[PDB]
Amino acid sequence: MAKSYRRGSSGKKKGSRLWYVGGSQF
Amino acid sequence: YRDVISSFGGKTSYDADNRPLLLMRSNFWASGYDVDGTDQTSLGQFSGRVQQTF
Amino acid sequence: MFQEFVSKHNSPFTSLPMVSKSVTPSVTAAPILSTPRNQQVTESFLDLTIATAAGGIASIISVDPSAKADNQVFSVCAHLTGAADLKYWAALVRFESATVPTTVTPTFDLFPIAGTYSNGTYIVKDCATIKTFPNVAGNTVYVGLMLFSNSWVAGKLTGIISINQVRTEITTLQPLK
Amino acid sequence: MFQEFVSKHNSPFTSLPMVSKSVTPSVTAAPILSTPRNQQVTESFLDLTIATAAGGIASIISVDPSAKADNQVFSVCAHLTGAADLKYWAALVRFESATVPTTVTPTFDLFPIAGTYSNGTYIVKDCATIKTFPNVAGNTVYVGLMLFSNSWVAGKLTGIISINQVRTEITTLQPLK
Amino acid sequence: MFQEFVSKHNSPFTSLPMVSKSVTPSVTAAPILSTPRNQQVTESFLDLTIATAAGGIASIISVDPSAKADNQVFSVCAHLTGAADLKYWAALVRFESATVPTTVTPTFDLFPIAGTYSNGTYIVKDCATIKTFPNVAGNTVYVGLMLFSNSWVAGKLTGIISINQVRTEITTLQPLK
Amino acid sequence: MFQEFVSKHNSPFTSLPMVSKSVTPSVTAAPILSTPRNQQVTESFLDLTIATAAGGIASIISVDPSAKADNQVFSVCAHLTGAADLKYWAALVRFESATVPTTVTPTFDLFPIAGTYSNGTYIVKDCATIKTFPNVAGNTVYVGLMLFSNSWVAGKLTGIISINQVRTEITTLQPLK
Amino acid sequence: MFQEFVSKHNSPFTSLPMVSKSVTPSVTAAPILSTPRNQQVTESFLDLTIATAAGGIASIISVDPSAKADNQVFSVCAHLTGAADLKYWAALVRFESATVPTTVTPTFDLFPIAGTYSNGTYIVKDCATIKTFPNVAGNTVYVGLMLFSNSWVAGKLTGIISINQVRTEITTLQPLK
DNA sequence: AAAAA
DNA sequence: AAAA
Repeated sequence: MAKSYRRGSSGKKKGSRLWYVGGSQF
Repeated sequence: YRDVISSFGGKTSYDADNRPLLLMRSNFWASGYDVDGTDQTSLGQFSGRVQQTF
Repeated sequence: MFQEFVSKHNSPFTSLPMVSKSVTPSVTAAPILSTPRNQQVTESFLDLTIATAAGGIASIISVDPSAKADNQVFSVCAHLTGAADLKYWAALVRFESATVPTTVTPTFDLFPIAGTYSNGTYIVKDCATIKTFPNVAGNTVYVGLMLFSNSWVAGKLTGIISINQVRTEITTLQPLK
Repeated sequence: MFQEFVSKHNSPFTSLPMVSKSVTPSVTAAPILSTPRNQQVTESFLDLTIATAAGGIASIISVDPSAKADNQVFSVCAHLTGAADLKYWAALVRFESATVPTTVTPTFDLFPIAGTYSNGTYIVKDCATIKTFPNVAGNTVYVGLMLFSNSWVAGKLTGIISINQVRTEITTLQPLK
Repeated sequence: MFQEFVSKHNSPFTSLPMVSKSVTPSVTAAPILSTPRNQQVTESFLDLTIATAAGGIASIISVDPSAKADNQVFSVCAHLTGAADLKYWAALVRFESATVPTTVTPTFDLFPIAGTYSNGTYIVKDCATIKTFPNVAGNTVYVGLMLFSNSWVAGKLTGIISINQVRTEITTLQPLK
Repeated sequence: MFQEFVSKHNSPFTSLPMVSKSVTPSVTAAPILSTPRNQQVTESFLDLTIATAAGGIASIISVDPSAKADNQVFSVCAHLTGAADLKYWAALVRFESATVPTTVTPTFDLFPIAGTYSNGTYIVKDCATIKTFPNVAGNTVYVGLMLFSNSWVAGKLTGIISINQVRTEITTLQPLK
Repeated sequence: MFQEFVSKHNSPFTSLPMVSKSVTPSVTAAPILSTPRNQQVTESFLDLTIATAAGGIASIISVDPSAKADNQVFSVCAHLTGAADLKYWAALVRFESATVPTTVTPTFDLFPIAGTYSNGTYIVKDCATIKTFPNVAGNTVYVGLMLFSNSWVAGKLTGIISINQVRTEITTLQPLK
């Protein structure tokens, strides 16, 4: 009954990477 | 260790560093619907239940 | 557990100050403890002095004539007590008059009310349905609680009495709504 | 909070005037306080004088034969009290006769009723289901409240008793409807 | 207002005649006031004479074995009273035997029941769920109300007791249906 | 049978230790037994000594100002008892002050509460709706249970009192959910 | 009418045999009448002898740790009575210990319970919600009914007490299903 | 592969 | 060469 404003917390990522924790993290 | 080798342009098998082999990953979101109360006290409140097939 | 959001006799949000007075029970001229006011009321007494006589006393409200509907619900809650046993019982009363009354008319209608009475303490939280249209045009209907006894015992009484007329309903906070 | 719009023993809109009389309890000829009338009734007493005897007394109504249905609900509300302890108990009664009765027939059926009894004050607001079709053709069924004691104590009693037969239902004002 | 069409302990449509008898309370041989009969029963007493002893007395019904279902509901309503204080309490009882019993077996199960007890008057309208399948094959289960006291006081008792087994349900007239 | 998952006065999960103190009832300066704390509280007493005077005593909580809503439900459960009869009655109280109070203000509002009172034992499990917005800006509203008597009897009292404010609800295990 | 298939304190299907014992009330070492057992229990007493002292006695069960859920409902039903007045009151108790206890720990939590108390007879059918997770790891939580008095009177008591923990629900026969 | 399909 |  409500797709966009109930699924996810932000928009789609089309740009540079933001987070670097030292490797893969899942 | 496998990240250091990857920066040089090489690669390591999963037997080199003794790591498990990933076969498949699945990602989905779970949704549902709402149920309405119909008695004197709960007329106007709702309860949500989540049921998603995958 | 869940809350019970359902009750009888929703009470007024403000109460009258505690007072003291002396009355004499009467059969045809039962006195009224306070001046009747519109719809709900709640009052408490520090010392209510009753003389030895036969009859009753009443606490009365004035019925609201707006929202034309013959059948309406009236509720009551009272914890009257004392130091001795005065040998009394209680019931609801309905009567009407053309002016503001200080007593009860000789003719009236009684409605059964179920409470508790151990020795001289009376507690009740009951309600009933009473007609509100006047029988004779130009009159105002009055409803209240009457304490009746065939032979009163001289003594003093204290407690609290509250009357409500269900013409509207009160909303409350329900955290799950 | 919300109002409870649900109750037992909806009461008649008019009540009989308060009276006084003297009765003698009987086992096979239990007296009736007033002339039975159709369906509901409510009455109050200023002084009911009971002599020392064994048996019971009853307040009786006449069952409405219209709206053919064998099983119907009967309700009661009464706050009987006095100055002394008379050592009595109460229950519902069913009996039938071919004419208007002044007493109760020797054979009758009793239905348990749960109330309150501290010393000599009895209060109850219970109800029960009773068959209405007569056992013998040409008779009229009677239902009421009976006060029974194996050994009555001489004294005087006062209170109010109300009986109702649920053949129809009463509507009231619900502000949210 | 609306009628409450919901109640505990629907009562039998016919009652046994009032009787009088004398019993002696026992701990291992508690007597039975009447011959047990199938499913519901209701009885009243004019004078029940109890001697000074220790133990209990019971009014018993026989469980209906048809409609195979282990868990069933049993209800009770009783207004026992008297002239003096006999210092007793009550609870439900379950026991079984291979023949029609005149007393209660030494081994039995008790179920708590919540009523009212002012001085010597007991009133209750409670109900409970009890297993109905016999523990030993070839026996019949019995359920009833037992009055127990560690030291009875010599005296006489009067009242009415009713027991019901909920194997079926009773329909009543609902005017709005 | 099914469980009733619905009740009045859900109780706090922790209780204060039992204490003993002596108080003097007052009409305009009614003392407070303990320091008021936010929302719910429950306390028990081993010996509460009351001197001969006129007035009342109260157990008070402080209303939570968050979750802005004028009308909210307050509940109470208390089993106060003693060795003698102190001739008192109880009701809910509402008052406000600009600082943490040790007594009750001369002006307050009373709300009827229906319980049980046999000789000197008081038991109640009632609830009511009370406004929470202060009448004068900069004050804090206080709600509690007050025991009032026109003439106290010197003696000692013991029991337990619990107060709750319904700002949120408590969940419990329902096996069928 | 219809059956009420909804009740508080569903009772165990088997009860312990009636016993007799003597206890001494204590404030910090309140004795336990029987060895605690898992979840529900019901017991009856023929003569419980209480000496003159100050403190309380308790009947305790052991909380079932399976079906991990912090909040659960506990119910109680008890009809304790006697020949004299012992001047006591009752409430629920929660405490925990690392071993099987014979007494109650000095520190415990009390939960208000609303019943009836005329002279020395106590009847109650209430229930409450209590947390079940232990505060200190490696302990077992215990819940029961405690009778407390600031000054006990020497005497003997008799009655029946039943405790239940709502971890599962019981089904019953509904003829209309 | 958190970010409507 | 980086959005590694």
